[PDB]
Amino acid sequence: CDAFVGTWKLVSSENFDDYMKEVGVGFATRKVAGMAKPNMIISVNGDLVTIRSESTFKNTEISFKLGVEFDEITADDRKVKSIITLDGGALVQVQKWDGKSTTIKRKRDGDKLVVECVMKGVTSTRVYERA
Amino acid sequence: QSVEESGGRLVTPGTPLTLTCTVSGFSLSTYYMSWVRQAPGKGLEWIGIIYPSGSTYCASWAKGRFTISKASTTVDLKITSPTTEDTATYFCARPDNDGTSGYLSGFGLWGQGTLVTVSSAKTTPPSVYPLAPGNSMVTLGCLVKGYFPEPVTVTWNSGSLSSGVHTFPAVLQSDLYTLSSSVTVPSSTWPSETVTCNVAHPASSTKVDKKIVP
Amino acid sequence: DVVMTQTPASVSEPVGGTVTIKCQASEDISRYLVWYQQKPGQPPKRLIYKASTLASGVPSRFKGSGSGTDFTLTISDLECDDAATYYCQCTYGTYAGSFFYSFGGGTEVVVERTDAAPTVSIFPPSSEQLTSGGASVVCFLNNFYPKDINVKWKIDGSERQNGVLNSWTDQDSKDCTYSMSSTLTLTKDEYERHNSYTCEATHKTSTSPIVKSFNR
Repeated sequence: CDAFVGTWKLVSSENFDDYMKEVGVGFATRKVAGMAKPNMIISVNGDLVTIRSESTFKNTEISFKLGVEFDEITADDRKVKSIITLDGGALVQVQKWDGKSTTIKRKRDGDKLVVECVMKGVTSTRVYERA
Repeated sequence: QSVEESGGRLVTPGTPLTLTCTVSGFSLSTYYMSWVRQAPGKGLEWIGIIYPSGSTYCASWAKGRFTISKASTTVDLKITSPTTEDTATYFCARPDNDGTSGYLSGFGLWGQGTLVTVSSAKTTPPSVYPLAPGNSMVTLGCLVKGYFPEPVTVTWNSGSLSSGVHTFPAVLQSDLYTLSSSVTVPSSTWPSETVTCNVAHPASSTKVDKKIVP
Repeated sequence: DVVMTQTPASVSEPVGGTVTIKCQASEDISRYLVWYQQKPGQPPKRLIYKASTLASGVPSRFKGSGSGTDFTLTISDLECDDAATYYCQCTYGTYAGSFFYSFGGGTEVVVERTDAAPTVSIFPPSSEQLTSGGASVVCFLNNFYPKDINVKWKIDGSERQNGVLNSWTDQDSKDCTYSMSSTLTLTKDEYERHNSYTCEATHKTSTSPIVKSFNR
């Protein structure tokens, strides 16, 4: 959990509009969020992991224990239940809400941090370099 | 703690040219470097950056026309096929981060620039005339007439009389430059002391010294 | 391939007052944006980086704001020294196989100050130039504000608009004045025909123009 720690800066995207229409965000509100470029700050206060994202249109932050479900409000403002576990090198997050599901894998790949999001075959890939 | 450009000169359109940044006080295996250019009376244009690993990005328009290599303690910008559009002052600069060794906080260190002139006009050395008075203060002058290319340094007493100086921007007519410098001193300071304007024009290895005399 | 767009291109403000320049990125670039000040002939100095953080030894009169696409530099207590041209730069690096380091088109700041008359000084053609069949008559109009000044030559009572090539300094960062050289280029030939040469400075300060002259 050392090689995730740090501030991260978005350098490529792929299908983030598609993924978002799948999670069900509105046309207008989907475009404006798609403009902005979130970063990703990841800290480790003792054993409580904090992941912040400092995008333009909305800032967000979550704090959790690895493998303990918790509640969050995601940037698109869904109220979800989610759990995050260090799964075979990656930091995998499941989010369950209104009978639906999605997975956010965060693996290191080279000096980068790759993020696969999937909701029913529809999958999006953002990439980050250490800022 | 320092960078310095060199190698700028007059070329004819077409012939390649290599500028050179030379560094001191830090290592190129730690720091990024970048070249930025600025044509006269115009904006700063970013050319390209070179990483500590040796990787390189160039602006969109620069691709094809520039190239950036590095050595031990130099960074070289090769201009591949100059056009008259490429006439400018080429700064060399150092990007850093929040403290140091990155790029996101931009440039913290620049050189003073090296002027590149692209043209098929001849090199002409300047003629330099005194401007003397032949009351509280007293103004004196140097007419630096008909040279090419820019630049041309003008000092007074080797730079030991630096205050009260105005050196006016050069102006182009035909393919020739012309500039004046004034320097205002106390009535008591001249003719009492001897004052002299010193003009350098590296392009033709000229150095001249008019003394100003009543 | 991102592009930065400064406004306004130029702006004037009196000493002690306040300016506001603005940058617009074409894409979102987060808070990765630096402001430089450039005085003429010097390379630029970094003022503010990360959109709002103050670089070392820079007075807080400089306030950098903005995020995402639209930023603003703001200079308060405008000192004479603040006369320069301010550039904004995107410093987000890599994005999508490109690199984003582009500069703004630049914004010049003029620091207004109470008017000042010019110290006019007229100089004949030196000997050396006369030996080359050249005759340049020089006229220094030193240390005035505002910029616009009107210089007129007179050969023997008669106006002259022919070979007059003026040059103006950038605004001084000691005292916010400008200076101007006016030069009248003649051949030795035409020079020897006349006697009364004169240099006229028409400026807001005095109702009547300043005049310096000499007789060949």
